[PDB]
Amino acid sequence: FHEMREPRIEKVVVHMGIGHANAEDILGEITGQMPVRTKAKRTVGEFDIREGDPIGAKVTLRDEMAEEFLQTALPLAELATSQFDDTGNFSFGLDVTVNLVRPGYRVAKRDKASRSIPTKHRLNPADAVAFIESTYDVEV
Amino acid sequence: MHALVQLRGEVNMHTDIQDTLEMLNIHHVNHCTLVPETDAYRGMVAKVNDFVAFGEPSQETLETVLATRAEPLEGDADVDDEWVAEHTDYDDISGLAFALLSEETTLREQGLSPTLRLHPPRGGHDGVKHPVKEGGQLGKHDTEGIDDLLEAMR
Amino acid sequence: PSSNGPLEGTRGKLKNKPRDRGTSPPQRAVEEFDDGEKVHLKIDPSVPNGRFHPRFDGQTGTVEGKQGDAYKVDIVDGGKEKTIIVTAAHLRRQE
Amino acid sequence: ATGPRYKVPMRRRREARTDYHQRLRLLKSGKPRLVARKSNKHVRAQLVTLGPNGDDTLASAHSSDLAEYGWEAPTGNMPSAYLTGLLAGLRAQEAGVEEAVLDIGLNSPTPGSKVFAIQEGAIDAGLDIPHNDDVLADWQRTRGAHIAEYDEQLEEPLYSGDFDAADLPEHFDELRETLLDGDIEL
Amino acid sequence: KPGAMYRNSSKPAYTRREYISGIPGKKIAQFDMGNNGAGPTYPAQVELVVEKPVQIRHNALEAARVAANRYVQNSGAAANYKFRIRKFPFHVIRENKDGMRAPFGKPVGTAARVHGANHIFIAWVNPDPNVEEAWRRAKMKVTPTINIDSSPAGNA
RNA sequence: UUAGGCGGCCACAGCGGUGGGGUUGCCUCCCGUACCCAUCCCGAACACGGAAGAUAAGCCCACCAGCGUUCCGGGGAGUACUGGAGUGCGCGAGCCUCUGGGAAACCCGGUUCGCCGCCACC
RNA sequence: AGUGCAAGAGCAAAAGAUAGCUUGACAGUGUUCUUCCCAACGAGGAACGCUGACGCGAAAGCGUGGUCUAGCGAACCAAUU
RNA sequence: CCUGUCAAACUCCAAACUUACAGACGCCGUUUGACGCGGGGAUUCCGGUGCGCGGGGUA
Ligand SMILES: [Cl-]
Ligand SMILES: [Cl-]
Ligand SMILES: [Mg+2]
Ligand SMILES: [Mg+2]
Ligand SMILES: [Mg+2]
Ligand SMILES: [Mg+2]
Ligand SMILES: [Mg+2]
Ligand SMILES: [Mg+2]
Ligand SMILES: [Mg+2]
Ligand SMILES: [Mg+2]
Ligand SMILES: [Mg+2]
Ligand code: NA
Ligand code: NA
Ligand code: NA
Ligand code: NA
Ligand code: NA
Ligand code: NA
Repeated sequence: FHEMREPRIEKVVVHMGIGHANAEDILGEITGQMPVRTKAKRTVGEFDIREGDPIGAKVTLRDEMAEEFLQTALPLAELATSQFDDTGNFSFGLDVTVNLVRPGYRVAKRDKASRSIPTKHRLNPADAVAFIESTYDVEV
Repeated sequence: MHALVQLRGEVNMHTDIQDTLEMLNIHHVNHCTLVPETDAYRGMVAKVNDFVAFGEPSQETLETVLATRAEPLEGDADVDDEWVAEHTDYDDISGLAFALLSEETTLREQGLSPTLRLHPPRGGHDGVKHPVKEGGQLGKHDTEGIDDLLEAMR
Repeated sequence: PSSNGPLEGTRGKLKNKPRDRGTSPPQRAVEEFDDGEKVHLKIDPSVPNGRFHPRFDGQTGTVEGKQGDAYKVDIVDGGKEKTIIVTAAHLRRQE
Repeated sequence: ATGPRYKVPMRRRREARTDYHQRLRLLKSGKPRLVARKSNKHVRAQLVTLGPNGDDTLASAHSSDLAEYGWEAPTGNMPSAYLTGLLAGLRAQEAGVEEAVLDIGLNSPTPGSKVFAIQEGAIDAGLDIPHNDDVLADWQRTRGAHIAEYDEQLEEPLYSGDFDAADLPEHFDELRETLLDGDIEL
Repeated sequence: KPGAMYRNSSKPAYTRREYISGIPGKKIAQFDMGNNGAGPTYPAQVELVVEKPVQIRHNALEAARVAANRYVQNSGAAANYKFRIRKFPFHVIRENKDGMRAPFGKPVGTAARVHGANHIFIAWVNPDPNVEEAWRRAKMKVTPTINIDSSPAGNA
């Protein structure tokens, strides 16, 4: 049963929501791989009328690249609880989000015969805290 | 098998009704024809239900009427037993009458005019403004009902 | 009518019941008919192409040759004879 | 689901199996289709036609029943796919089938992929299929050379026991050679 | 203007406000009278039943409703009863006020369409039918002849 | 069809939920990036290569009706509406009788948790 | 939601969004429907072909302008290929 | 949750009925030649009323 039910990290998105950049450089080092531009939608008063336009960058770290980052990210954070997803995720911080899920997620992310993951097989806020808490730190 | 008799005139009656009457070989008031009970024929007498008087006649009456108002596809000839015998598959009026009623043959099939040109009802009918159930002479009749009318117009 | 365009008064006939909405199955858009076959004309609201004038919706014509992938169906409008260029998607076998 | 007015996709779209828009375009040629399908461990090649109650498969080949002719290596690889393509191709010929169009299902038209492999095989088998040579693999990768060289950076066998240690793109030749003459079910 | 001008149901239904503008407001003050705080927990329930399909101008409704409720003050401003006029003046009405040229009229009011036998008014009362009198005064101001009907009440 | 591929009808098949199933035909998750191929950044996906592990997802199998949907009994209802007819009624609006058709809402009880085709396969 | 604009209608592995590439809004000639139900009538419009030249795609295939129904004009004279 | 009402430019429903094609019966046509085709000559393009269904209008 378990082993195929026990949590794991799938991507750690680190984005810098600026309003217009030179910031990419730091993101590249703090993680280790090129950033991506963040165009925006809708015309707004914050002199942000431009639809297609660079207004920040993000980086989606997978596997080791994610751990080796969190192994310093997490330390710089305190928070826990309430600040967790109903799906077992959590965003802290510059932002750094951690997407968490169990082993058979590809079923939902592949092309052929894809399927939504059942509510039972989904990760709960609680089941999430435990997994991470159990890896160099404390909850609440 | 039902006995049809037009009781109302052509003036003002829908065309499609009048044509139906005509396909049923009736072209004049008081003219009567004999129609088999089939879906196709039922639809037609229903459409015609309001200007006619129909119903299943008694063997006897059919016989009276056949004898009195039947005619050869052409000519004056009186359709009497002999005529029937010497011209039709049957031996006498009654044998023909029975065949018609049991819908085994038709007037045409036996060389006779599809139309029984009846005479005005002696004593007058019950009116052409109301159906039977309303004291009128229109619509479907009881066998005793059809007989009375037919015999009155014998 | 207030206007005389082809789609005048076709709100009903060229509209789908909510559930029959969205792209139709290909199986009937590929159906093959032979010259001689009686077919019923009915535009598929989902299928843009291969249409015919809305006025013929409801006709039952006879397939007589084709033009391109499109079929040529002969019908009789009122008492007039006409040839209708329609694709399978908008046709059905009679009987 | 929600209401009377709610629109539920076609079953085969719910399952995310059949791309109908792509199916219409295919069917347009009016020819038989060369269904090229894969699995983590195998590869299947069907020759489907259009029928009254649903498609009709006239000829087929599974990478599994490939061993039935002397295949002793994996079946979820380049050479594997090709031969199955060719194998289905031949049974196709036998069937009296001469031409078809390549349906690759929800797969990607990536160059040198196994589905083009399947096509390349069904083509050589005698089937006439609209195609484009430079979207096919360079033969060598079809024989399984890429895998032989990958086992050159050995230190540990690429094949858990299986057959051989340095693998055999030649075993490939041997088999193709075989299918190109006589034998049962072809 | 006279009721004779709009009392019949001979025009099509004209109720779409999305295509009509300048609709006079309804003179009808309230549709729930008496103790609306409580629910139909009364022994007796009489109803004013209209006897012929007609159109009833919000003018008539208000005048018919006031006359009865205003009268139902034989029971006290905060008496124990609940009065209800279940119809609302939906049908918009016009007038052609040029002669017959471009005569589609201009919205002048609204009227509620009542079919014969529907109950336009419903009152709830304990064995204290002063209501039966409040209605002899109500169908006194509406076009149709009416039937004052009693439902739950075998306390005769 | 002890798990597959292509489909037709396109919810009777949707939504939600329970139980069961794999040293193997198998499908998957899964493991892994030298290649073909790939991410405006990530072998996530795509593509390729592969079996250390797993039946927890998916999937297949058996089942539940609470919602959505399909059809049926009984009631509503031969009611509403209506094709044909009337020297029937009504001040009139309109109604009635005869004849041929005939509903919707809703309630109560059943049904429905897909059916079928081709191919492949202990 | 979006799809340029009235209103009604179509569209979700798209008919919408992004990216890239491209100019088929190509030359020629037809069939049919419409304009004008039925039922004659021009310009115009549309759908569906064919010939020729192209664009894109692995390919089936899609492109006879913009999802569909408005955005159009005889002879005479002029200018232009 | 409870409770009170509507729609020519609403529709989860849904008639009667109108209508395309086919078969059956009926009627009609093959010396009264129908169905159809070609051509000569018109007249006609002020209509009205009853009933049913309407739209406008206090009527
Ligand atoms: Cl057309
Ligand atoms: Cl596949
Ligand atoms: Mg004679
Ligand atoms: Mg006398
Ligand atoms: Mg009399
Ligand atoms: Mg309409
Ligand atoms: Mg399980
Ligand atoms: Mg177009
Ligand atoms: Mg001039
Ligand atoms: Mg010029
Ligand atoms: Mg009509
Ligand atoms: Na559709
Ligand atoms: Na004037
Ligand atoms: Na009164
Ligand atoms: Na960019
Ligand atoms: Na499983
Ligand atoms: Na033209």
